Amino acid sequence: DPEFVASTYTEEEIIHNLLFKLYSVEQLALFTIDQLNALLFARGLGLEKNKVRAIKSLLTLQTSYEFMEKSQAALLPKVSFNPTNPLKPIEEKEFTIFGEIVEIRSQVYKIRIDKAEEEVLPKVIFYADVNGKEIQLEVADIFDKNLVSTFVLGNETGLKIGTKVKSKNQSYAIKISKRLLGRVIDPIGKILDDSIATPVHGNMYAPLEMQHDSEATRYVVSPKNAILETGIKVIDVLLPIPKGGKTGLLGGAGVGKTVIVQELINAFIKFHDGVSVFAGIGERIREGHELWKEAEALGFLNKTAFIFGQMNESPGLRFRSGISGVKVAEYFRNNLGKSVLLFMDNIFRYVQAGSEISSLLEKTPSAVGYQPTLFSEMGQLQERINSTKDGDITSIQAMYIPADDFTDPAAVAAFAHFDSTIILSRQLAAEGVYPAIDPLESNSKMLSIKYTSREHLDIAKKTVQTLEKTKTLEDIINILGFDALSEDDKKVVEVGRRLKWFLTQPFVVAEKFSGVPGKFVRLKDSLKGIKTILDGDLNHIPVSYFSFVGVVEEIIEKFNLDAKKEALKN
Amino acid sequence: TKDGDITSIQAMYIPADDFTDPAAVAAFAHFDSTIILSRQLAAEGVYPAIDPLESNSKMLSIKYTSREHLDIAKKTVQTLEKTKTLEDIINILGFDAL
Amino acid sequence: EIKNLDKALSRPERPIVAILGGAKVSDKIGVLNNLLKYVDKIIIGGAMAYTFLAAQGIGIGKSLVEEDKIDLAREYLKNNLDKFVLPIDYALAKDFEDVKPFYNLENTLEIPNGYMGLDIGPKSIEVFKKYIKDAKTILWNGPLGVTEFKYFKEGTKAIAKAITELVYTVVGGGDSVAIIEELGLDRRFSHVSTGGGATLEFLE
Amino acid sequence: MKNLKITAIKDNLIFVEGEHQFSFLEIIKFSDKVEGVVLKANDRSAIVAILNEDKDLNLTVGSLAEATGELYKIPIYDNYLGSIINVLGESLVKQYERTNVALDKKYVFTEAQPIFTRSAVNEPLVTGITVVDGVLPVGRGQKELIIGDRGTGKTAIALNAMLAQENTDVINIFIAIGKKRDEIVEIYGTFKKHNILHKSIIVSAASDDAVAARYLAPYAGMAIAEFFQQIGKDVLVVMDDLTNHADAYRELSLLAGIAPAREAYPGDIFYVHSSLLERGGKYGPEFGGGSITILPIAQTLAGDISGYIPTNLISITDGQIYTSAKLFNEGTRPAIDVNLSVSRLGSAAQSKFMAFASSGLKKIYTEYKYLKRLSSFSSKISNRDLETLQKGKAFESLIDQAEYEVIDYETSAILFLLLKKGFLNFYTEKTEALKVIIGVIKVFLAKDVLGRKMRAILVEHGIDSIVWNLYLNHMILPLLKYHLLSELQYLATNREFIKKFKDIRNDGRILLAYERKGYERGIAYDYK
Amino acid sequence: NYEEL
Amino acid sequence: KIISEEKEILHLIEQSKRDRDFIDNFSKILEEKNL
Ligand SMILES: Nc1ncnc2c1ncn2[C@@H]1O[C@H](COP(=O)(O)OP(=O)(O)OP(=O)(O)O)[C@@H](O)[C@H]1O
Ligand SMILES: Nc1ncnc2c1ncn2[C@@H]1O[C@H](COP(=O)(O)OP(=O)(O)O)[C@@H](O)[C@H]1O
Ligand SMILES: [Mg+2]
Ligand SMILES: [Mg+2]
Repeated sequence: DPEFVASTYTEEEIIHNLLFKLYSVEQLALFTIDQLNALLFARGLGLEKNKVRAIKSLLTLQTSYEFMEKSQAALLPKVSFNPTNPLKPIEEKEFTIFGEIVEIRSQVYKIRIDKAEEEVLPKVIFYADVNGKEIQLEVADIFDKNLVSTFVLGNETGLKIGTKVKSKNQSYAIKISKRLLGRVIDPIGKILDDSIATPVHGNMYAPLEMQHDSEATRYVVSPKNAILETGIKVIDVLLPIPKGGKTGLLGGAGVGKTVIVQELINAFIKFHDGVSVFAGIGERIREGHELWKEAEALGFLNKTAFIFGQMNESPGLRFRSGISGVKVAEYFRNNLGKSVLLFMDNIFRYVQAGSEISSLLEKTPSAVGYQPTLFSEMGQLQERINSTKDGDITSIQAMYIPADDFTDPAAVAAFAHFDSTIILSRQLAAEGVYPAIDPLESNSKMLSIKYTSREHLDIAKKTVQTLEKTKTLEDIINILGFDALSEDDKKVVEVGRRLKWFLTQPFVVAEKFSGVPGKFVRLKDSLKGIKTILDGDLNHIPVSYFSFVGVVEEIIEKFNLDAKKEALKN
Repeated sequence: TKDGDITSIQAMYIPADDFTDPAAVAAFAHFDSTIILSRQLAAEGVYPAIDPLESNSKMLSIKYTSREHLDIAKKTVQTLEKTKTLEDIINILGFDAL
Repeated sequence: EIKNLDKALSRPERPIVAILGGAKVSDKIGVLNNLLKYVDKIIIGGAMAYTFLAAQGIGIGKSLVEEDKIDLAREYLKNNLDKFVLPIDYALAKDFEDVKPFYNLENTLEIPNGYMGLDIGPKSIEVFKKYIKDAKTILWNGPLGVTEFKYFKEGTKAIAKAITELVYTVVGGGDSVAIIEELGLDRRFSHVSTGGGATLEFLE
Repeated sequence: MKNLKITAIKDNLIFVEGEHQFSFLEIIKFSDKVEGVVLKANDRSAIVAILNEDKDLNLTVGSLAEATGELYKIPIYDNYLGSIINVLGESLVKQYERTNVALDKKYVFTEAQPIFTRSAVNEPLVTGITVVDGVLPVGRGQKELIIGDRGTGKTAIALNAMLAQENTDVINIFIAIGKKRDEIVEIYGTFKKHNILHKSIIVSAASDDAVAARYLAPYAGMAIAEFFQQIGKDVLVVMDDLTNHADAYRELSLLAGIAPAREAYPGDIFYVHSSLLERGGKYGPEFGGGSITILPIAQTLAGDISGYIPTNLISITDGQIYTSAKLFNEGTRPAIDVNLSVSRLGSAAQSKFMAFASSGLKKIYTEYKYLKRLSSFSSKISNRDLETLQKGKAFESLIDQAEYEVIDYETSAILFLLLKKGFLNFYTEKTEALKVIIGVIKVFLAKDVLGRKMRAILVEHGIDSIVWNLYLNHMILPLLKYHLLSELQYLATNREFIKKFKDIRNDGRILLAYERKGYERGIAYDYK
Repeated sequence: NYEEL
Repeated sequence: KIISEEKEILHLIEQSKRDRDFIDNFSKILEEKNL
């Protein structure tokens, strides 16, 4: 019954389900390069410059059990995910507490309450109306029955002594739904992508409320057991990313974290067919605008929910961006049953905003002037990312380490939660190596036998050993000359050089800088290429051929073509 | 001013030999010429114990001196810096490594 | 005259690329024969392109086709396969009325039900421009889109601009001659044939 | 109209009593000329920091004052250009006369415009420094910190950036926070000498001005910059320097009674700089269509970039230019640390020709620095090592320039291409060959009419390798060869010079004729 | 050949 | 007919391996009974 099965699907749902259509190899041989490239781009496998390789990639993607499952389900009547333990919207109340500002300062305002139908609660929001603009003040300390202290969530311009304020005795709330995808907002829900401020349609949820019946419910979690596929050779081979855990992106300034973040967003939305939430904390306006524009251009904007706590906003507003992003991810998992990949940038700025709020409210600074509640706040942020029967919430968070000081209290707080650390090097980037991930310094907890095979572990261990040994021998080469090495040391050095250069990869997002098309490399292809290189099979090829390629065969083909041209030239 | 010049020569004390002291940082902003004295040089017997690798002068410009003076000063400071770098190599790895 | 249909049909300078714009698969069969044995790389646009898409197995939606020559298209692709460059993106509308177009964002090859193909989309425009850039001869014949509609003639003007901005370009179709006259596309084309059946016979 | 009265005077801070709806940083007026801002306030009292003092008015306990009810607004006047002014707009040193009818009044504490009002930064701001122009690009609308130790040449870099805008349409605003008056006067004279005075404003708050004035100076400067940007202009702003600004704010906060935080700075010391620096960028046509480029300066102590204020300023800005004292000792001018400096924008902030000219300079510099550092210990070096040493030495000789020396964007690109082709390794330690090369290229691109055409082609068109190679092999190389022979005679004896310059046209006769007729060095064609 | 693909 | 029986068997084997290796419900782990 095609009419009946199509009657349960919206037109947009059919448009999406056109992706999971099975193509026979007999048909696939008849396509052209242009159609094959369009199919690959639609399915997120990246461009291919060969015919048979493109057909093989499409067949490998199609022969996967998940793809076949989606294709088989796409020809059946719609089945609705029944939400167990959904997020309940806030309750409908009235403005029950009234008062006015009695003390002013920088970022902190005291409110005296005159007409109250109920006693004020911590963390509730007071709304003030100045020149037709609404300002939110979050409560921090309740001195007595009718006197509280508050800090601004946004801009404090226009507030003065005697400004009337009203409160519903509720914390701040934002409108969440599926319409949040493709829009850019701030932590409190103000529209940031157009001047007319077209509203977001959805229900009002309070991000500070966890809605747990009991504490024991927080222990009904499933420990991480799966590895997310990114398509990046170095990450897949050496630093597997947990699904349902946390990965930190560490480095100085300009190492290239944001490009990796954009690439991972694109790969998760296209290849993994999911929903992405971006939470910028202390996000620069120029970088936010640029990332929004490239999200629109590259085509992953309509499946991404952007929250931007800008760099110029008050510390109270900057602090809430992570919580709002976590709440959006929780809604997208619990209410809709979709796996979410949540991105955070930058965690250091979240810690700094917390320290600023602590210092403003007259609290005794901790060591190095940080807030006494540093570890508590970090845990509060990071403990809501987990993996439950409804789906997975994977987090990939970028951090800035000041002056490479890994013993800074913010970094020490962050490492307590990271499940895999990816450390970028400015020297390696300056050598032109991208994605400029340091393989020796970085490590992942998922590179064990509990999650990977024996072959993967052996390849990773041999690769790390070879890279460390060639790094040791390069100093000897530089000082005493390449002749001073032994016979085995020369082979080790050549294999290590080819391994190091084979790990570089062009991204589909980095086409703006170098103009080179990107590629998507499966885990099996990377493993086979590294296995070929480790054996010394490709030791007769100049090192310059190993840079910025996709698979092991491209180097061989390019070298063969160059040799043919050289033989023809003479 | 046009009535006359006031030339100031001032001595600044560094507490506990800490050149990041707030008073020293405040004073650094006003000196057209800065001459920094070293305790190690004085211990070695160098008098005056002026450290040219830590001092600076804004009068070393083409507006005030000749080209030859600038070149000689720059070459002198460069040679002293290179010698200071090489003294560590001499001290640790011996002299024959140079 | 003979400098294009006869003189220029003997010893073309490689690379050689030809564009055939038409709304009938069974209206240019012979042309293909003489073209495939003369020119290697060919652009195809129009309703016959949708017939080719139906032959390949891709979805077609409510687009006009020619079900008689589906097997003919399969045969012309089986023998020679790395020759033709069919478009990927297709601007679609609900009916024949020239209304604001609608696109298939994901899986641009597939044409969903309730829509018919009339003009190529921006991705097809860009890939056709890329193919045009590396070329030495241009033989335009007919509109790849639907020129008679206001909201479906961007493809023809874009490809004309691409062919004119950058090797010898000419026109070998009556419909191409009409498009040139209505749009001013004689900047690069030396002359147009407007032979109709005569052009087909000279191209056969 | 006065409704407040003074009740105490402590630490130059006035305490005012009265019933008013006080707001943060509200302006309190004590007379026609004297006014202050509110730091803390109550329902019946407030604390005020005086902006300027008047000799006639002597404030005591019991003196009356008026609460204005609005925050500070700076007025814009005709003779701001070519002048030094206060935070209150008074012309300290002026070049023209004031009409006394203000063009506009801007709020100094305006909030930065959101992300939908911005536009992508894609145009080059020409600094005039070869290494900055090529390796560390600065685009129009990008805030780029200049950070380093004392006496390393940060102010010189900023002044070079402002002097390079002599022939462009960018407006310069120089803000001095806690700087000496003689240095400001000397900078004004340098502006006057280089003919960039007619489009430059200096906002001055000397080291013995009121602390509130020093705190408000950058905000007033940025308000003037926003006034100029709102009518579609390009503005370049230099803040010298923000460490003094943070010190002034800390003094204000400690005197007021704000609880100290890390390093005794107030709790919101990051906010007052982030909100200030996020007001710069490039804007779409619907929101002014201009751009504001910011070059803040920061001082470090013994290279310690781990301080609180340097860390904040590094976190806020889009890139950092580090000045090193070790490189200053080594003889480098300017002593810019390439290995530490970063520019997130990259080739996006460069023209196409400049991007093509400087593809792999950073990698070559890094390799050369590594090799040079290890040269004191190693003994054996390969031939590739010799070529790396030659290229690195040529690059160091190329990126060295004198003070207040503006080098054109196209000249820098051409020099980079010459270096990359291997044409700049024959000379060593002389650096007069590079001097005459720069002179010849500048005169060719600035005077010759065909040179002007080539300059335009390079500016707004990205040419490919073949067209540039034709340009180099048909007009640049012959001129350089002839003038190198004519001014460096012994260069002809060099084997490398003869090898590289044996397949270029010998146009010595016509150029010697043009020298005899008196045409300046670089004019190849006078086809009028 | 078609079959080889 | 979309999914072959052989591939369904392989998927069943993989899912059983995953369920054995990582256990979510603690009532699925063998317990020794006191005697
Ligand atoms: N390109 C250059 N060539 C030669 N000398 C230079 C150059 N740039 C700066 N200098 C010199 O360096 C010295 C420092 O100049 P400048 O005022 O820029 O320093 P600064 O880093 O701002 O120092 P301060 O901490 O005193 O403000 C001066 O003597 C100046 O002449
Ligand atoms: N994969 C890559 N390929 C090329 N350039 C890159 C890549 N990743 C980062 N970059 C460079 O990094 C610069 C931007 O730095 P960014 O990504 O903001 O690093 P971070 O966020 O760690 O400071 C760009 O100019 C770009 O050239
Ligand atoms: Mg980043
Ligand atoms: Mg200075």
